[PDB]
Amino acid sequence: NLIVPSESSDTCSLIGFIAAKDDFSLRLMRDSPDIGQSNHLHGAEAAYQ
Amino acid sequence: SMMEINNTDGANGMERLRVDISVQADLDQLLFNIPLDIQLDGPLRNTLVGNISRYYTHWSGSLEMTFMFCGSFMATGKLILCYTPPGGSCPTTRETAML
Amino acid sequence: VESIIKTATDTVKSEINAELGVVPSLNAVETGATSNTEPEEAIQTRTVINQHGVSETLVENFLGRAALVSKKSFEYKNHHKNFFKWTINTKSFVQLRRKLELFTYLRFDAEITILTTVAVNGLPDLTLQAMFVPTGALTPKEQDSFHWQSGSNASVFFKISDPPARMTIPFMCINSAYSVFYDGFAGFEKNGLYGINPADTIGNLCVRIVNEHQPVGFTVTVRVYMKPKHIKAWAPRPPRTMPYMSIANANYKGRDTAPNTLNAIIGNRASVTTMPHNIVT
Amino acid sequence: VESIIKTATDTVKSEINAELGVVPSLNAVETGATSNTEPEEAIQTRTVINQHGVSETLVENFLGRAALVSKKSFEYKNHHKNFFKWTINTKSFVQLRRKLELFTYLRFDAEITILTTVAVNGLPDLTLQAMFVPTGALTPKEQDSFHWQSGSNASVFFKISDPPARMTIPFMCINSAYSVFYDGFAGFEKNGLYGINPADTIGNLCVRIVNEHQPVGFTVTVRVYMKPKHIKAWAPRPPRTMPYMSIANANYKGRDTAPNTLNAIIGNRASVTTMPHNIVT
Amino acid sequence: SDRVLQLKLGNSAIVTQEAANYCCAYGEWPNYLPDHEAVAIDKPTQPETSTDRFYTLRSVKWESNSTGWWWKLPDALNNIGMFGQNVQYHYLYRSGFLIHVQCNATKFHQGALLVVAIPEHQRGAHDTTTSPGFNDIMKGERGGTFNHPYVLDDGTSIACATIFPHQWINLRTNNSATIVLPWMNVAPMDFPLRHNQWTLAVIPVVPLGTRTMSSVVPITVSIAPMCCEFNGLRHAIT
Amino acid sequence: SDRVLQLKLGNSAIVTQEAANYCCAYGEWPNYLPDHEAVAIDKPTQPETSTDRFYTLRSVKWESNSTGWWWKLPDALNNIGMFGQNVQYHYLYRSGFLIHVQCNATKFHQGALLVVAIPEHQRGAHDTTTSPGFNDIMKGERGGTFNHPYVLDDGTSIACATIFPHQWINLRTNNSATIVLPWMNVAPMDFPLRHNQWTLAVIPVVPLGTRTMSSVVPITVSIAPMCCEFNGLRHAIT
Amino acid sequence: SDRVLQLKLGNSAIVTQEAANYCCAYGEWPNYLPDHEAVAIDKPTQPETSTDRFYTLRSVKWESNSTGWWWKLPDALNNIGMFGQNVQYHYLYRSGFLIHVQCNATKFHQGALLVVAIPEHQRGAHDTTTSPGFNDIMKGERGGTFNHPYVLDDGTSIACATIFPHQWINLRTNNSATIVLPWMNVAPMDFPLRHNQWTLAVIPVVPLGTRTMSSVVPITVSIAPMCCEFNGLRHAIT
Amino acid sequence: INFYKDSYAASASKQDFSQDPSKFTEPVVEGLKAGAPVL
Amino acid sequence: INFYKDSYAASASKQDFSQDPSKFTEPVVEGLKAGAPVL
Ligand SMILES: CCCCCCCCCC(=O)O
Ligand SMILES: CCCCCCCCCC(=O)O
Repeated sequence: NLIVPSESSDTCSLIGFIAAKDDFSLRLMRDSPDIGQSNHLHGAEAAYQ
Repeated sequence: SMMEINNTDGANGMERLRVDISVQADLDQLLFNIPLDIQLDGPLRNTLVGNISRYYTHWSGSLEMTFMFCGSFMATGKLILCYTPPGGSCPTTRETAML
Repeated sequence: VESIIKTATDTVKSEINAELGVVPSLNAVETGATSNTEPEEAIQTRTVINQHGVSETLVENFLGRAALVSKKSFEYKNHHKNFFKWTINTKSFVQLRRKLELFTYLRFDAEITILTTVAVNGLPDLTLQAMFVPTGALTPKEQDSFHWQSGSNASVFFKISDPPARMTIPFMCINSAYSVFYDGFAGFEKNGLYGINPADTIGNLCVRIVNEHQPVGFTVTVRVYMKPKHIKAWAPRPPRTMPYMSIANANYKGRDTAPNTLNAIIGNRASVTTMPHNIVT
Repeated sequence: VESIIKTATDTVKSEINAELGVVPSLNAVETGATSNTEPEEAIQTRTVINQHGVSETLVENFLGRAALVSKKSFEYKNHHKNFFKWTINTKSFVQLRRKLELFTYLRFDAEITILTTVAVNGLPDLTLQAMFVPTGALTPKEQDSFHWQSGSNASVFFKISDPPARMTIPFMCINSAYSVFYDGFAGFEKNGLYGINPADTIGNLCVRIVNEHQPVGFTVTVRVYMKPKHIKAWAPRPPRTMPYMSIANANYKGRDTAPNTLNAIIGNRASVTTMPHNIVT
Repeated sequence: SDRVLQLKLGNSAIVTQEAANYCCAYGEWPNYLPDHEAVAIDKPTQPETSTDRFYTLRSVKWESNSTGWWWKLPDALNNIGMFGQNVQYHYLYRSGFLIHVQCNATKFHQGALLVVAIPEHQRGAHDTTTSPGFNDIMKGERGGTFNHPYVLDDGTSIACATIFPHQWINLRTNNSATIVLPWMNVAPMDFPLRHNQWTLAVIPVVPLGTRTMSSVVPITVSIAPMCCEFNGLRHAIT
Repeated sequence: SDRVLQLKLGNSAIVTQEAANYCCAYGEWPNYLPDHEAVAIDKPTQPETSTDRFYTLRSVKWESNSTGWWWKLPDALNNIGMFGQNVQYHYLYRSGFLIHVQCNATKFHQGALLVVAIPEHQRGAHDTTTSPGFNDIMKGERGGTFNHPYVLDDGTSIACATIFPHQWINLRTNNSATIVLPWMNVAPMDFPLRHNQWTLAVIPVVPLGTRTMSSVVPITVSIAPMCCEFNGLRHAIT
Repeated sequence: SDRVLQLKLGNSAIVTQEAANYCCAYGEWPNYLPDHEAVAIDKPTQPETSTDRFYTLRSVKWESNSTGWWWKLPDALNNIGMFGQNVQYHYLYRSGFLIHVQCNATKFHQGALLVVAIPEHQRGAHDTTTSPGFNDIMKGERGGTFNHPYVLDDGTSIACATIFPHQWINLRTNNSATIVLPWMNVAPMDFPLRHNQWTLAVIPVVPLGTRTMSSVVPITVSIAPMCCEFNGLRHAIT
Repeated sequence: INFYKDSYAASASKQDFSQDPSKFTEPVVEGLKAGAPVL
Repeated sequence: INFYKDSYAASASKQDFSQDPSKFTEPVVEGLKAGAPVL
């Protein structure tokens, strides 16, 4: 159990991290689903003016 | 890099990057679980390994999760972190996860 | 520390451990170093001769792809009057932009491919001219101005019926590498543009249809692709999460609702003990 | 047991046999072994130096042919709205399917050839884009969506006037070989699809006409051919006899009347003593 | 000499005095996973005698109108003994199989059974476009029955099924069939609950017949896993 | 240096940053049964990683008036994981045990637990001539509680219990106790369901006390069988 | 051993008794510009001790709702001491930096600060297409504050910020962070008044908390330029 | 000659004349002698 | 083979397999030993 004295906060935080080890390998490149656009970005068209 | 484990309604910004644990009144309590989804959105998606891996389709290799306790020096405790290979439903009791 | 890596590392079998003073699974994140705990120290492992290759993740391959950097449609008819000018930049299309922005500095030569398509408002096999106008040089004002004589500027003439035009632009920065990000101002006064390194200024790509107009009008679309090669990259960075807003800065707003909202990058789940795609048997 | 075979085996002359305890023509099918009776032991033979080659039956040649795997027609006009998406599979056309199904496992690289044809509802020399969208990647929703910028996906741009486009897809299974047949389910729950190994999931082939629509409509047909090479094959199987019913399974019904009816694969003859194409002199 | 045979594994043994040699699928023999083909990095458990032994399934009756029987592996054994326990507690498994099919009658009976081990026997359904469901495929220890043995319930043919590892039980000649199966898969190990490497099929090509006293003539199947290895330990998916 | 420790067996590992060295019962270490001491002639199964790993039992709460707790081995694990399965399917078993008792509090708490491994701890009943019954002895994973810890519930004394392999958890000093137990019996192997080689006893000789905020202070037990061997395979006595 | 540290440069020194080793950005160390990488041909001035020393900036208060702080280099020091004078009188400068962030509390406090050195940290503005202005970027010695630390005020993420040279100050563990930064730029030297090579960011990922007496908990930054070189002498742009 | 950098891009490989029919025709543990009674 | 006179015109260079992850994973001045307490 988490056990603390009266003057220590009774709710504590954990920060979790993750990483690959050196036995890792990736294949078959594809476009990432994490970014996209439905319109011209501001200033894109102005590059032609 | 940091996993967004507290991806819940009510948690805003950086609050989503830390998991709060409290002094328990009962024993063997479940504190949290982490979906190991990389393709589907989840705590592992916005990490260095998650972001880069998503530019690919196939993967192989071991992963490592490190947790840093950020309570005060006077706080003590023991936790058990479990990885359950696939096949069944996510364990909800320590007696099962511990296997 | 540096070494040649062609395959993923092998695993060595490990035995039971019960040693005082030895705790490989404990670490100190505060040092800034990533955990050095090996699988062999966390659990009992078997021996595995790993033959998995790592070449598809070489930076040269990761960035070595022709990506769309410019797309422009204009009307070809009797009058953009049969030509256009594009101030070169690699920030208009998000797929390429996000990948380049995974690095702080980049040094590379750039293969440029130009694809042209036409539609009637049969199809004429037009001749086009793409002229590279470097910084400080004069840009054309008309489809027929003297500028197109291109006495020194490099120009490429190609037909719509030929394969896409292609040429390589060398690494041309005045520095040893391009600054993908620039925490500074482009001028000596205080009103200059922020985040734009003058050193990475390429110039303008001027494209015109060489043929005089026909009796009818056509819509011509020019697409430019860029593929970096002979790449060197430095200092990787956090990937972009918020949608891009402008080609001139890193301004952000976030999606209206998760995922990728300013308030929450990852979509919500009911609670920290809720497993989203739980297997139900 | 393994050896290099370049020609059919020779025959050696044989003499009269009358040996007690020796009966080469008798066998025991129950052991599961095929008869080992040699021609020389069944009859008196002469010597024959056989020079007949066996290379045309090499697996590499048997399967090494470009076969149609996809055919799709769509309307190119002002609005499948000028593009389509095809979830890749090798089970839609029966000639290729039956041959691949003569084996249990197959490992090979695949040469892909794309042939395009057009018809008016003269012919325009259009530019098309075929983008390979791997599993988990987003597929285009419109002829002009951002997805086509293809920053990482492999895309090939080709014209109808050029020879068919061609490229090789490597053996890309997550296993050591593709599972032509799979006696299992694709998921951890019980409602998954049967007979479909997830490991052999390639992805989607997205094809669009790059040109904006013309004033009139056209019918465009795209045919995709696949030719396996650098082939390795394991465990041959009984050939398909019943007509195929679905691309998702081996379901069967049989023809309405012989041949190849569920009740009778071979067509009937009047009786077991009736010779069908008997020579009448 | 090749008519008598004794098979011994773990605490189990079987003898036959009417065998027909025995088949080693594709001329191979079972073996443990070598380091140069391994993928899963956790140290595997190799229980040996507790799992590598003969498990006898419930018998079936050979009737005048029988169409044939089938048992899928490892499904048929996934809930039997320690092999079953290891399968339930581990995400991954690997093993070969020693199959022994038994069937005796009298010198007045006739009949012939094709005993074939089919790799990846993906079943098809009859006269419908709907794919077979979970319960049509996973029969467990009881095994299943052929609907249309003539086409092996997959639209092909039993006539050419001899291309697969097999033996025959021709009553007049022998009373048992034995087939040794090595690990057969495109991966070094697999999840045992959703994929069956082999399917044992026993089909009466020549029906059982006689004019002597009628008696129930059973067909019995005994299967011994070989060189079992398990990885990915966790709780049981019992 | 002797305050930090990591124990790793199978797919399990445990670390402590407040240990007090660790005890090896009678200076021994677990080992497999050698041929010159063997009795049962059947080839044993040695499952290794599937059974030789840490199993954590349900925790207990250390209260101001607690008398102590006990868990008998192998009974406490006879129904847990693959160790439990092997125990149920085999007449004979043999193994050592790595015990790790855990209990943390604050620098403001005081208390001392005697953590002792007692061989053949034959319990006695209080104030009656009737011997303890099956249910008084076999508590399984839940373990039991001491009625009169002062005499170890057997008419002797806890004062002299230090003659047995042990450690202490003195809150002010450490937060865990570790004891390695070798096979302890007069026979090379035994029937696991009717005899317990060891009894783990955890007794608060100095009660838990503090003047700071009250919190539930648990005591947790993790046990890893070592060098497991099983003989006499049959059906499960589940 | 790696918890105590003393840094000495010029007439300045700093000691910490609760360090966590220290970070050398990208495994490099500062150095003077070699002849084979030089561009500017005038003989440079290398003031050494007058500029390569620790400069302590004004402290900031760590509050329960703080979002984080940042200081850009060399801007933060462009008007401090002799480093500032050389910067104002010379068109070009070059140097590394030794950063030491300080923050102590009690053993009853909790909190965690990410201390990261970001190269070319180009800021973005929130919810507008207008680029950040001069005064939004050049804060000088006072430094700035994060508006949306969650995305590092640049549309990316703090979660992945660990890809940059960094350390953490976790109150329960240490009270200081130390990072050595080498010259980081695409040019051998640069104009110090319009470009910042590095940005020091200090962000409370885990908020400051306690139940003991409240006290102001400051965070202090000390920075020492290293191997300073200046070229292009003229009048001061003071 | 393959001018591409990836070997899988090469033309077909029609030179593997190795065979072992016996894995399909005689998968019996005990080799069957020519004229000797198989049983 | 590059037939152009300028080397920057050549095809891609996909042969640099050198790596040094430690500049990102272990940029600490004092090397951290395997199982020895980091602090
Ligand atoms: C199409 C011509 C491209 C020339 C090279 C441009 C490099 C831009 C690097 C960047 O700042 O992201
Ligand atoms: C057109 C792309 C083909 C990729 C390779 C597909 C292999 C399928 C093998 C099969 O299951 O029959």
